[PDB]
Amino acid sequence: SHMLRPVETPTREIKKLDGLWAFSLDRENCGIDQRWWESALQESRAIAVPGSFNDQFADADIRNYAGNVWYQREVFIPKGWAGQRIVLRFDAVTHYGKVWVNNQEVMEHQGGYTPFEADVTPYVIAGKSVRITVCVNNELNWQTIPPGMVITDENGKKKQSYFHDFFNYAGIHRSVMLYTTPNTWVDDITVVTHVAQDCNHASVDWQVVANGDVSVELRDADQQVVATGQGTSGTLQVVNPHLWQPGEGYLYELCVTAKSQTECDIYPLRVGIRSVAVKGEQFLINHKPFYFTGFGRHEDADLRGKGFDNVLMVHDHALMDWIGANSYRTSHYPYAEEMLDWADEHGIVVIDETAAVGFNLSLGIGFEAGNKPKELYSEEAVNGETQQAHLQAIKELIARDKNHPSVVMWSIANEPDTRPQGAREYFAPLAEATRKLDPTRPITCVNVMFCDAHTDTISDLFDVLCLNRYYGWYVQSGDLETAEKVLEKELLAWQEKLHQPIIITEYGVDTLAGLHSMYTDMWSEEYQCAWLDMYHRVFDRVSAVVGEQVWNFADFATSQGILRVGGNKKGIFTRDRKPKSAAFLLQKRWTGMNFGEKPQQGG
Amino acid sequence: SHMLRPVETPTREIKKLDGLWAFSLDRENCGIDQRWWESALQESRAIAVPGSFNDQFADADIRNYAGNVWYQREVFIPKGWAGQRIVLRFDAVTHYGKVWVNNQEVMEHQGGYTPFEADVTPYVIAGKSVRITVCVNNELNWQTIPPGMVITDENGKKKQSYFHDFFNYAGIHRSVMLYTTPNTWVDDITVVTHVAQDCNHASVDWQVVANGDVSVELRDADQQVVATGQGTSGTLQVVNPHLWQPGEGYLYELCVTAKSQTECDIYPLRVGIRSVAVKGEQFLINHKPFYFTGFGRHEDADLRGKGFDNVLMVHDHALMDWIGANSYRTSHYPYAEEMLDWADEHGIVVIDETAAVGFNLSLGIGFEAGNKPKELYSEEAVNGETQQAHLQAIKELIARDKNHPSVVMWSIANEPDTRPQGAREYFAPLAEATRKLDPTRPITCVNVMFCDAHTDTISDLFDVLCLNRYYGWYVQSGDLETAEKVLEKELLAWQEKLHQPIIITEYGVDTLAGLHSMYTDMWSEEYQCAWLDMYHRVFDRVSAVVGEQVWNFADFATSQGILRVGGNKKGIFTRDRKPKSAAFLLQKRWTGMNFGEKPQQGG
Ligand SMILES: COc1cccc(NC(=S)N(CCO)Cc2cc3cc(C)c(C)cc3[nH]c2=O)c1
Ligand SMILES: COc1cccc(NC(=S)N(CCO)Cc2cc3cc(C)c(C)cc3[nH]c2=O)c1
Repeated sequence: SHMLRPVETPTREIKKLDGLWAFSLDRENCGIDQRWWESALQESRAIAVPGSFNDQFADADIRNYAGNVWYQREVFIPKGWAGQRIVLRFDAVTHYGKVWVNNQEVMEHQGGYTPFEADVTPYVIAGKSVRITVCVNNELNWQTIPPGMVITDENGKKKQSYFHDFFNYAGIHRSVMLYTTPNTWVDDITVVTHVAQDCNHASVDWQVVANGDVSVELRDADQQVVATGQGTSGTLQVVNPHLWQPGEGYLYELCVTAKSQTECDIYPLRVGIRSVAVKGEQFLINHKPFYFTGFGRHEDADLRGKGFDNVLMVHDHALMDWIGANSYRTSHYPYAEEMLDWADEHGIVVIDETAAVGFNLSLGIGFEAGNKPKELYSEEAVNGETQQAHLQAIKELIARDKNHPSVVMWSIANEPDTRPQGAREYFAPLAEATRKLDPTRPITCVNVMFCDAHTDTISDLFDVLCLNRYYGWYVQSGDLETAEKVLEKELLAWQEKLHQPIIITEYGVDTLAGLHSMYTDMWSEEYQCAWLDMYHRVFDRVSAVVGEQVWNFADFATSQGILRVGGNKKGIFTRDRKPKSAAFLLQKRWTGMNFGEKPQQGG
Repeated sequence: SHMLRPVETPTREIKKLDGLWAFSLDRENCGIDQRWWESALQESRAIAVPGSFNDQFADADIRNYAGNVWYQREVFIPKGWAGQRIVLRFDAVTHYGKVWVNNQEVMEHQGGYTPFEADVTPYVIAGKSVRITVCVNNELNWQTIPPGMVITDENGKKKQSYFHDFFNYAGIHRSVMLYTTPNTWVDDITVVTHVAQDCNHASVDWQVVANGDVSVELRDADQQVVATGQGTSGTLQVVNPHLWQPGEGYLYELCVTAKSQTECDIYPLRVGIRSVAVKGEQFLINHKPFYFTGFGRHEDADLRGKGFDNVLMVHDHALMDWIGANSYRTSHYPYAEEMLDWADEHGIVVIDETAAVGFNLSLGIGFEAGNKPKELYSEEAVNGETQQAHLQAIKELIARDKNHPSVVMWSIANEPDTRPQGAREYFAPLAEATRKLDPTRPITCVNVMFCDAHTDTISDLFDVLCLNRYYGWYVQSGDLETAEKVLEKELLAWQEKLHQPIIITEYGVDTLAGLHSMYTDMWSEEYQCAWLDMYHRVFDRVSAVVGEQVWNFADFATSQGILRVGGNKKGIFTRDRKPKSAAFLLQKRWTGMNFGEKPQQGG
């Protein structure tokens, strides 16, 4: 369906993020049968929203729980909301939600990183209290967007396994809200900026609408009406403009009016005049040779999970700004939109990514019981549904982020195994369909190191080359000397194979803060520094390398294992954001360069 | 004025603690000259509210700033608020804050820890958008609670100095909000709960109204009307009751209605039926001797400073519940009211404390010779004005917290130097005023160890003896054998001197997580364990000891010096809430006792 980011004019919100809700586990899965949502959850306790449920209670049994949990809370609908449109919206519900307003089932959602909403006017009465009950599921299976497998034990209980690193946080991770609309209402919008050698340029509106006529007006930074359009379906305004750029990120505001003889609906959609596409081995934003810096990130932090948080947000960006990141990627799931609004506002370049992670079964590291399906693409394991579920996941992200100028690229998935058979048959359609959803931006699929330049059957189908590489770490462990060869050899081997522009979307080594070594070896701070030094030395000797993003901005939490010391320790910063000695090395390189500019194959 | 906590009944909030606001320093002190409230702030970066401002940007220069800062933000008055009393309320602005609505100054408050609100209807238009500038100031002086001394070097660069441990974090630490009432509205309520060997009793009630007749009903847990009342400023209700009790804190709800001829107002006040009194050396709750366990805590966490936060609150409360703590003291300043609602609901016992720490010029770190007034109680230093600003701090605190059944006593100050004559001159009238302000709870003043049983001049004026003791650590360093003899001799001296109940409100040692030692000496986890254990042996020998609150729940940021290794490490938990091994020691001692009940002098 249609997603529009709420803002506040002929519409206003009660955020329900007001944190404390009633909470409970349903270890018997008797909750739907016993119709829990008709009265107050019993045996509950306070929980905060937004945040993951897992770590709020310091309890392993809750942390590793799998199945359904219940959220409940009450809330007076504002008196002024008349006969108006009342709309309940969740920015995310991690993995799956079902919603009961008093007794009315109003909503259902699968996907954990994108919004869903419903018109609730008929079971609500403005000026009165209404119960809100949410049922939340955190289970993953094969047609799910990260896939996974729930093993039920003989003894009654579930237990989740899956194929990615990062830990399976679940819950209401983002803002909920009740919001208000006129019965005339904008409900969809799309916008495209074309650029021309940097002198002048044009933007297209298209806009689905609740019944009404659209006056479309584009405003200055200073609110001077410099673009006007008529029509409820389409326009193009060719004004000679001020562009969205990386150092600075200028933005226009396109108000959107939908009219009836009774009503009016007014919408400001921030807009960045920017063009994105690839030319040969170059990446082009406003027809310029960019160079990417920054990291893969996660939504992870002590206590809250992947739960959204303003302070955290403000601090991390301060940190990225300081250290010279111009860009980052939404590692392995759609992030809360606020990050993107900030990126636009601040001109930060974003490779936007779907939750399609862990399609891979070789990854890995198993001393344990094998199964585990034999064929990756099978009706058993990655199947028809799964391509369809996956398709739907790509719609939504694009539905949400097409209008965010900061997004210069889409990412279809991260590290799928492309050595098994259906791997090109699975990936070709979605690659086509992606561009049929948005042809304004290039599209990639992020590449695991064992589908290497001679074995990977999928890369031509995409526009840019996104590599995750560990050459001294998982292989050649500890050996910078031979690691540098393999890496360059393999970067050159990609350059000729595909003659595409190359970005390393993951390069990094586990490092324990405070571990220091005169022998400069694995897990030491010094080693991280030497290893990043080297990867760097090597992108300076390759023309096709136009992007660099460090494995992890900060240490995050993982599934429990032998290869993870209390989590992934590959952060430049610790989880509480204290900088490892490598923050200061990246500091120099990233602020020493010219903005958006590769070195002189040296410096 | 009158302070009631906003809730949603006829009443309605729009949170606006939506926390993205604009922000900047004022280094040359131009802000009030150039009427900054009049135009949108310039050179202004995004900051999260609520939060301390110091830590969100990873910048030492902002962190250590002294002077004025500005928060600015536009908002929408709900169209629905038509005939409405519209109030702008700030839960806290740390130290002083001045507020403009669009070139209309509406407020000013001095105090960093309690709310201030203004009726703003005539400066706002329902359904339009407003600009709100706050000027916040973080400086301390001899008349501020707490006190301090700004030092300006030869260059005019201000530098704050103060006499307490914890870091002077400042900013808007708690929510801001626009909220609604009718022009007939309850603006103050007061409840006193009485009880007699526990079978049934009454609640006196006093109710101040904005223009109306008042009526009153006591609704049950399951919402049934257990009693009724009429009259305005006076009533009393009798009941066969489930008392509010340390374990569980059962709550009735008192329902206040102010009626005009035209307009109507409704206010729910949670009521816990319980009595609190000292009887000799015992502290009685519902007529039963109670024994406190638990912490002095702070408002502190990474990134957000003293900024309030829901996930953090739910997590620390799971921790204290797990560990067996039945109480705490709002060390050092009034805490977020949310903290007290939680206490109310879960039956946590609280010692509520003003921000009056630092009265002492004798807790210096060493050897920066200068230079501080030589007479503590003098016109230069702690003078008639200070005593006024102190009395004010007491009033504001009690006005806020008087109906919180979780509050069982008021602490007026922490570790004042009571040796200098005039200490008694300064505190006697404060002791007196406080009792008059609330006659329903015991009163205390927390005692610093070098004011000892033979030198202290103030403790006879208060009801309960609360001692901060550090034998083995600041004095007799490392020597448990002799620390233990001195602790016991001193506690016995106090018992015989005053025959009051003794709560040790601070005892703890700095412990670096992960420093382990076979010698069981000073900064190791093993010492923290052995030291608390020695303290425990002595408490169980002394019959007037009626409570124990370990000094720190968690490590916290302090100002820099040679005694604080990046903060106070007397934490039981680290700042990121990881348990030190003393956590399991306390857990065993506190969950092993009978709930609320002093041990039998034995294991
Ligand atoms: C199931 O969730 C988990 C749990 C714990 C660890 C991981 N590891 C992950 S995601 N990575 C991918 C790094 O981008 C490390 C990894 C690299 C790797 C490289 C090669 C060349 C081979 C042959 C096998 C490999 N196996 C691996 O595990 C995943
Ligand atoms: C960062 O804020 C700062 C800065 C500088 C110093 C401190 N120190 C603090 S708060 N204390 C805590 C006292 O509860 C240690 C202390 C103990 C003490 C004991 C005796 C028996 C005597 C005679 C003198 C003493 N003086 C002290 O200072 C804190």
